[PDB]
Amino acid sequence: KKPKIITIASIKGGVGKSTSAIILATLLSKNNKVLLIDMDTQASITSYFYEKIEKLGINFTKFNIYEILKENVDIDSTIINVDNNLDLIPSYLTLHNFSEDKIEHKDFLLKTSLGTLYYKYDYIVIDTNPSLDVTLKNALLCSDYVIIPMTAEKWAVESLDLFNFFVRKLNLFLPIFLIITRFKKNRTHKTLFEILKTKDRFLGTISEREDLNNNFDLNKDYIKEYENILEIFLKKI
Amino acid sequence: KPKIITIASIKGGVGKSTSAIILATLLSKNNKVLLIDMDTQASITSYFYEKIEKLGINFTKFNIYEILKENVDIDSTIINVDNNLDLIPSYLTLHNFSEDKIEHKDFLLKTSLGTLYYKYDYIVIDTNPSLDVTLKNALLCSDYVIIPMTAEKWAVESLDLFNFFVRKLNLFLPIFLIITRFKKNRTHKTLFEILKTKDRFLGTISEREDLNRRIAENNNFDLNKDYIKEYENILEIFLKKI
Ligand SMILES: Nc1ncnc2c1ncn2[C@@H]1O[C@H](COP(=O)(O)OP(=O)(O)NP(=O)(O)O)[C@@H](O)[C@H]1O
Ligand SMILES: Nc1ncnc2c1ncn2[C@@H]1O[C@H](COP(=O)(O)OP(=O)(O)NP(=O)(O)O)[C@@H](O)[C@H]1O
Ligand SMILES: [Li+]
Ligand SMILES: [Li+]
Repeated sequence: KKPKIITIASIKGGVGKSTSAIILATLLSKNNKVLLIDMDTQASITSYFYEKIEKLGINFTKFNIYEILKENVDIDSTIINVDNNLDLIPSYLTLHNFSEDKIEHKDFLLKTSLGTLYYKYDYIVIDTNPSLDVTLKNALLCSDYVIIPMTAEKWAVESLDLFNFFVRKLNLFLPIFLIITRFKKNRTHKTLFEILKTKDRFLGTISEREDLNNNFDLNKDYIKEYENILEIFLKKI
Repeated sequence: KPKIITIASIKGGVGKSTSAIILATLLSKNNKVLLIDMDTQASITSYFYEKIEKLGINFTKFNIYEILKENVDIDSTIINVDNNLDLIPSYLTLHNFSEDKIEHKDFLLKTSLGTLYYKYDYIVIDTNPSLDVTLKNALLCSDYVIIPMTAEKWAVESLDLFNFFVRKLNLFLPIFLIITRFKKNRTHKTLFEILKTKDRFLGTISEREDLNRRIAENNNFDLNKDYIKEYENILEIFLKKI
């Protein structure tokens, strides 16, 4: 009946933000039509699907998220059927210029463009830069929910507070959910789990697994962890 | 004067911080060196965090962001982390810098370094993988740029995009190139053949398991194994070219 738009965000890189975006989107696509938007200048998601993009002959140096934001192409012509029930808007390195571009109403470009999107998805999942920048603002201003992958490091609580402060400044009342990634059984992960596990939007934990880098998934032990996380998330919204 | 080197790249995970640490450490053998951690990831800061904690530094008040906000003086943020090596630490509040509205925002680090009493032979600045106002602050007071590159797709295009960004700054900074995480395969040969002809190419760093382990979490001292020799060759070629 309406698209549910989930931003995956984290101010620290290497916390499984992009990995969680791919796997949650893929799990959702089992019974839903899902759109991935790769708004990360690293373009991790895009290059995970690059072999598929190549076999289809997509010209993503012309049709990508940055050119949507610059209003040079329409969003309809950028969408790539990369997997079962899964579409992608690819990222491209020119996106690096977005932060310095001078544009009117720059914060609302993604929201405006999504208002001109003919195709209809059950879920839209947005990967973001590990930064509190105008790109994150574009994702947040059209989102319904946020999922933040966290690791049990020093400044983990402080980093979550800084993100909360950034969303407040946007005058937004977004449910913000928490995942603990790279989970190991030791004191450092117990302290963060003990803090996080009390919060109503804590979804669960992902264990550090070597087997989980552009190969298909086989529903192993780490996929089950994401499956439990997704089930809890769906019960809370 | 101090010679001021920015380490930059627009792809993350290319050994940017690792190269900043190891080059600053090598230089510190015969020089007084200042490391400035201007990366919101704070990789350099948390590589030295055990030393910082033993000294009891309150770097949530004295850090690179509070310098840029003109809330603390640069002299009081400096931490002696190793032999002949000083550090200005990064702290997570630096994330707000990109959204702060400030006059002459591009020149805050340059102005700040003009008020620095201490005198260094070399200053080495670690940066975010981003074409943002933070990167501009580093470039506008640097003498040289070192870019670590990997054999990824679009690496040439990414270098062309970086050079265009430096050019728009009305800057004529010598830009040097390192190929990092080098493995023996076709993809790395293609980039090597492209880069090795360029005039400020410095050489290559091989991907090594023991170098991952020493900085990954062990926060370990270096032992001058084969990858340290690779960095030593890169530094010597660099020093002969400036
Ligand atoms: N639970 C995990 N188990 C094993 N490896 C992991 C796990 N989470 C992340 N990684 C690895 O961590 C690295 C970083 O990927 P990832 O963290 O997903 O990027 P990111 O944090 O989202 N930053 P970005 O790529 O800009 O979106 C990759 O090598 C992943 O394979
Ligand atoms: N040559 C190498 N051999 C082995 N591991 C490496 C090598 N270069 C980098 N790494 C590892 O790659 C990871 C990230 O390296 P890093 O120096 O942070 O790149 P960077 O992302 O460009 N700099 P930064 O963003 O500030 O952390 C670390 O775990 C390093 O140990
Ligand atoms: Li398909
Ligand atoms: Li489809």
